[PDB]
Amino acid sequence: RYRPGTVALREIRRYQKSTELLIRKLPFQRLVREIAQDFKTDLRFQSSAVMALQEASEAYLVGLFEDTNLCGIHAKRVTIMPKDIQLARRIRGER
Amino acid sequence: KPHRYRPGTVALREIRRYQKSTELLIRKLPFQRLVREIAQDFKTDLRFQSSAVMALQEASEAYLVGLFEDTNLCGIHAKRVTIMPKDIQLARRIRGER
Amino acid sequence: KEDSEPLGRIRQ
Amino acid sequence: DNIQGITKPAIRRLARRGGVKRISGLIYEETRGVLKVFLENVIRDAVTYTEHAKRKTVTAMDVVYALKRQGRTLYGFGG
Amino acid sequence: AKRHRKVLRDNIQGITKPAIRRLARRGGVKRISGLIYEETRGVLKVFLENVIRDAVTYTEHAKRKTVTAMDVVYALKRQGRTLYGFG
Amino acid sequence: QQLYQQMLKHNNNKIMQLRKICNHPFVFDEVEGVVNPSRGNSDLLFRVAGKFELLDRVLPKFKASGHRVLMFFQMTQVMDIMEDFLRMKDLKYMRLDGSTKTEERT
Amino acid sequence: AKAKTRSSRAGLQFPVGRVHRLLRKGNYAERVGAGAPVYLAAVLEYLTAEILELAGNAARDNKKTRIIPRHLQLAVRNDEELNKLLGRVTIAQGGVLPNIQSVLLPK
Amino acid sequence: AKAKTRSSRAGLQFPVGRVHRLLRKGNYAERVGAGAPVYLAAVLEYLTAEILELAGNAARDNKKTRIIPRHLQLAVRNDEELNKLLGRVTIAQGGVLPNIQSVLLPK
Amino acid sequence: RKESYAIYVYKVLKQVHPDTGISSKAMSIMNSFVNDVFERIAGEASRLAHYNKRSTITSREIQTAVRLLLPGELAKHAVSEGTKAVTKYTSA
Amino acid sequence: RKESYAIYVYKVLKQVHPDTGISSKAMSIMNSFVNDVFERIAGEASRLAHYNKRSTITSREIQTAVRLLLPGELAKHAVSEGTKAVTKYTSA
DNA sequence: TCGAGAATCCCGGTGCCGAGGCCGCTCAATTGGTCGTAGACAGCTCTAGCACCGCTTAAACGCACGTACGCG
DNA sequence: TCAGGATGTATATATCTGACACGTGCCTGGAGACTAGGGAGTAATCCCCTTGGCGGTTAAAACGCGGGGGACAGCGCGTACGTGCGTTTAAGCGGTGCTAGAGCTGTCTACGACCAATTGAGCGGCCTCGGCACCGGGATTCTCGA
Repeated sequence: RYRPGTVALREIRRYQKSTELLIRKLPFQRLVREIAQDFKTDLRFQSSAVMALQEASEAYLVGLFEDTNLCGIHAKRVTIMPKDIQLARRIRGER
Repeated sequence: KPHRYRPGTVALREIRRYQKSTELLIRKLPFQRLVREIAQDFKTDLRFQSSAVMALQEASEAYLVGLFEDTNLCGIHAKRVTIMPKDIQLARRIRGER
Repeated sequence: KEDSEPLGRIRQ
Repeated sequence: DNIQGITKPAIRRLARRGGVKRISGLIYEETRGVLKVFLENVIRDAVTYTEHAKRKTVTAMDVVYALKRQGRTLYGFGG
Repeated sequence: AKRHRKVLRDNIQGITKPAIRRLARRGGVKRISGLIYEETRGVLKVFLENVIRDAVTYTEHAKRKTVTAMDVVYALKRQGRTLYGFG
Repeated sequence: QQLYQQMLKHNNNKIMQLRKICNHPFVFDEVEGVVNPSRGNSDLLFRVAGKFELLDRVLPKFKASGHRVLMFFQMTQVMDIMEDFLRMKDLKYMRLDGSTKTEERT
Repeated sequence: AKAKTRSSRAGLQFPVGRVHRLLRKGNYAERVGAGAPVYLAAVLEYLTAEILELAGNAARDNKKTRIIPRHLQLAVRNDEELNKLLGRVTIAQGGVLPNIQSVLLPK
Repeated sequence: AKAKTRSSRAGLQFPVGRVHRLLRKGNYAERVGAGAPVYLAAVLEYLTAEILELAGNAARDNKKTRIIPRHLQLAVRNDEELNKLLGRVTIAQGGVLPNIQSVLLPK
Repeated sequence: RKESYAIYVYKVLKQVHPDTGISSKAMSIMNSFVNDVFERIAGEASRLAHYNKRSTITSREIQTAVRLLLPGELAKHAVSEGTKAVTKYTSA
Repeated sequence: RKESYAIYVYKVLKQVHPDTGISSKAMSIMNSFVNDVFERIAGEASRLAHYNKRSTITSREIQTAVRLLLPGELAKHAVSEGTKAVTKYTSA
């Protein structure tokens, strides 16, 4: 076994090093279509349209986590909490 | 002994007072000198309309007040009521100003 | 004139 | 529920790329909420462009335009 | 002093400790650490440098020497800080 | 001579600064520091400004002659340097201007 | 040859004719459809009405009879939806809304 | 009637002629000055070249002989001014810069 | 001459709160407000038409631009209002 | 047919790192990069013409637009390069 | 738990100067014709997008345990 | 603090492919030559607004100074999170099969630019008065203590 956090750091290195998408594509697609249903039915998507949505979405969330992390460590904690996400959004003005 | 309010009572009064009112908080002539000096570093012998300066100050104070709002929030997040440079720096870093 | 060497800087 | 289609480990991975070391369990649900909102905004704009053009297929360009509208210019998908 | 005034301090020092305090009060700050005052001045200086630089660039472009309110407005508008009330 | 020539060429200072240095170089604080870093009551205070060597030609014999003198100025160091000139030469004097209050005016 | 303004034809208070000219002066497109400035002027009026309505209400609440910058600020910031619209706008002399965090208040 | 392109006249690698047309087709103004598209094309080239240089450097660091999106990301994110220029830009397949906070790292 | 919307804003005010007046400072704010909105809508309509390779801005583009500019119900009402106004206009 | 800057980007690459090639994804990114910059500069130049009540975009407007777009040294060098290009262009 | 000094709110008189209205003046918005052409529309094509399933397998999940960091 | 070991990472070697570099034919979009006209440059006036300094008051900034309240370091508790293992399940990747809609081309016309003739809507100038600022004063509450 490893001391908790050792592997976490390995994973951080691993994911920052690589560049592929992190969210399962088909689950993502279904999410998109579901949301789209509320604006207009019978819509289609180019496969590249979904790809654009996914990658932009992941880029967004990664950036969010970066800022969230900063808030957590501002409070001298290493565990991020919902209130750190909320803070980050509030500071950015996304609220 | 003479009357003294518990520290923070006055602070809250000031907060209410300044949020209620709308006038400028920075002395105008000091503000102008600051502006003029900065301007000299881009081009000398510039003139300013007096309203140009006012535009700068309205924006400047709006900016700093907004900054303090966010700064305050950060301090609160960290369980403090005293704002610190760390909170200012964080706020700007989160906003993406640095 | 004399000390033009430092005066050459103050003029800046 | 498709929002739950974004799994716990998927979120963890995102957080790892973001440099997050330790993650509270509450984060996973909170993150889903945030993403949902993000997509609703982008998709709404993209759909609007599609409707405007009288088409039925949302194109990549419509997505790109939506992102440009929101100040999140995306390179590589044309535009 | 009497013999020589020696009163040249700095233009950034024109933003006084209480001036900053007042801004913070409007912001809603209850208590302010002593290092804030210096940090605030630094931030403001930067803010003005960016706005002024844009404003004078517009002025230079127009071949004028007087920076107008509209030039300031355009500078602010450029940076995503639209200011109402100055035309 | 050099301040005039240099500022003449450097460039409302074309009227004002040239007046200031004609009045006395050290009214500009930085040149005071450059010419005399100690900022003390040195003889350079006279050497750098023709108008006061004239006063060295006048105020000594003038006082010796039993006479009194009034004189009018531009503000700031233009007057404050006189206080120094007068103290260097032990020429007792008074000084009155807009910054003084009605009590001592009287 | 009785003249009648385009705004009166539309039933609007904004100068449809002026709007039309502005669209052509700003080079927004090669051509401007006849109904484009009509539609637009109506929207401009609508939004104008929304702010003034709220601003007037603010004046009433402050026992004033004229709208001042402060009222405009209060009107916009209280109305969340308008607040979103003008989220990046600074209003000269508007000030800020009264707001003290509960954490800062005494027991 | 010897022909010579404006790009070759200016000594640029970008299609000055195309740029000129784009300025006119995009309705940026009523008239487009003869020296406009030339000046602009030069700028476009300048910026393009600087990024490609840095991207190539990134490729060399990774022992690659072909620029991929990751390299472009590394190039832009590392250079201060390019980072500012493209501060609001998401580059597809770029990823993020290697960066672990020292507070998370072991002592 | 320096045209503005002061008179139109003024008229609108009198149709909403007939007794309420408005300071000249507030008026200049409202003036710049109108200009801001005008630009935003026109700007979006401009590039919107451009996106479809069209050279003419019509009420369709203005409408869409409104939907792409104003938030929530505000947009819904603006669209409703614009639609109505045009309807009447073309009738008259 | 659909035009792009692919071949121009490519030539530039060859002029900087002769040996280095470029993936199609990287190329599409560079293509959208060029379009982005083009638009930002052109957009600013456009409103500069409007701000001065003019109607012609010349190298002066573009130069200013560059100064109002690029940060620090990028601006300094871009302006320098633009100047040289025009200079040579009109000289010969 | 009731008093004491200080901040605040309300009322009334003053008064003044910026908003509201009137009026002459012009130039920009109408009206009325022309005229080239951008867009509407019909029609035809054909391909990409959607729906479903078969099959493999790598990830997701559930459980359980230690312990480290959150928190008081 | 140090050696062993398990895991993981890294590194040389085939090998294999599909994605990039490159050659070729076409065609339309860019260059050349030429003409008009109006936008921009440029000179001359003028006058309003900016700037530099001083005079004089006074609210405010600075400064010292006591002292209490918050920041923060330490320390214990316990619970929520990481880590690992076995099990499930749903994603990824290959098929079929249908057709809706994107896209292209050809008409054809309502419709917006263009131009001139006309006039009142809006704008600058200039009265005019009450809405709101401002002070005098007295009731009222708001934050301390014995």
